[PDB]
Amino acid sequence: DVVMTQTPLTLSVTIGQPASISCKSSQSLLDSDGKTYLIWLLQRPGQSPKRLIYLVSKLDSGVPDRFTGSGSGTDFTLKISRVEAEDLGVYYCCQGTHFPFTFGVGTKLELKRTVAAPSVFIFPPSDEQLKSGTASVVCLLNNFYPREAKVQWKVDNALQSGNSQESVTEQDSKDSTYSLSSTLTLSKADYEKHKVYACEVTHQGLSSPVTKSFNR
Amino acid sequence: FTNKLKEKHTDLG
Amino acid sequence: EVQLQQSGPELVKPGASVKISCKTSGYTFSNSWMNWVKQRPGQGLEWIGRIYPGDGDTNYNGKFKDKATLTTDKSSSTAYMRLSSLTSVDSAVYFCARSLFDYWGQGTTLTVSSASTKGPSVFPLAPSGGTAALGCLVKDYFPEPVTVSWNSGALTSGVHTFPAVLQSSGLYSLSSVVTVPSSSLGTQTYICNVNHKPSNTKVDKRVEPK
Ligand SMILES: [Cl-]
Ligand SMILES: [Cl-]
Repeated sequence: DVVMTQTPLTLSVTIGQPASISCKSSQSLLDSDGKTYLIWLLQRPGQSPKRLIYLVSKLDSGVPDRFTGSGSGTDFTLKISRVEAEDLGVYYCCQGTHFPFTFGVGTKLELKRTVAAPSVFIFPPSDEQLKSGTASVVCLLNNFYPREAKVQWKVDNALQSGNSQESVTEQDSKDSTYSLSSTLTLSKADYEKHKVYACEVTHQGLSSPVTKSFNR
Repeated sequence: FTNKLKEKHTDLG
Repeated sequence: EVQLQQSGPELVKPGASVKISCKTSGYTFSNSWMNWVKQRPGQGLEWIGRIYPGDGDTNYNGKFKDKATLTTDKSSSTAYMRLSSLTSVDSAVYFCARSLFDYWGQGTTLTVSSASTKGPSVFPLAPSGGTAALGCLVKDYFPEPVTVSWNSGALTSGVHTFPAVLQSSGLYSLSSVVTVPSSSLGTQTYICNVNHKPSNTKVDKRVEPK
């Protein structure tokens, strides 16, 4: 099969700055009919791929002028003259000259931006969940950058350990931030056995850690 | 737009 | 406009077969190749094969020749792919894609497993100071995927739907949150719409302050 080798694998770039992705095929993509069946695709998270460039250099309808493609033979480049926030995702080259058609491994384009401290929100377990026999206490860190943060739980001033799990969103296509959810899991009995639940948040944008809490 | 002529790849015109 | 609309998610047992559909509109179905593509973390995007609906000509990737069969129904402008002798390595998202991959379907999630479907438990996340947040917890379901919207999709500003996370004990969970002006609390309608098609679980949960 024709191997499609993309570089780089990750592209970290600041808004308004140029960027480029290269693709190497193990066989020339020039077909006997004179065309070079090389395309570029973009896939955002949980969405289908979308074609951006075809036949090396032709732009699909609605694709911004900031995108150009070039190359010949085995070596091709996708160029973005200025990255906007909505360009984030995974870019793939793909060839349809040789059977089987093949794709590159993908290049993730992520965006750099200024530090943004998280807004923090705490949620107690719903009466519905408690009535159902278990308890989840949730802390939300919203619209922050960079992705790294620390979340610590306290229950009646007892610092917790080994009973929380965090999940992070993909980077936001408008403001390039992230959001994070932390779920503290206790049995219903352990939850009703205590009073004060608090989540303490440390982040590079906070001079001092931020605590949100509720009394059961 | 499509082309009834079958070609190696379609919808490139 | 060109539209490729795929059939819904599937849970199937090892050794079984499944047939996925791709219903097309907006162009003359007979005059465009239709490709099928597999996406698996790990394996990336893989081309399965293609069919020309005008005469049924097929090209297969040798890797999938003993696994996949491509057919079309011209009368309904629909393309089909049957996958047989299924194993866990066939768990993936499958896409139909037209011509030189110029238009794509929305994908079909296939899970190959001996497990039964389990619908999610949907719980509100309600507040107990300019901005407030609310959400829903979508807990302990199997298999993927679930879809979540707010107010049937009419509310999108401030919405964050977190990725599904596979838990150590075999089930998935996710959450969706919305940040809103604190004034909107207790006065505006917030309904989280959860659909888990494999278990035929649809939930519309109104989220209110406690
Ligand atoms: Cl998109
Ligand atoms: Cl369909």
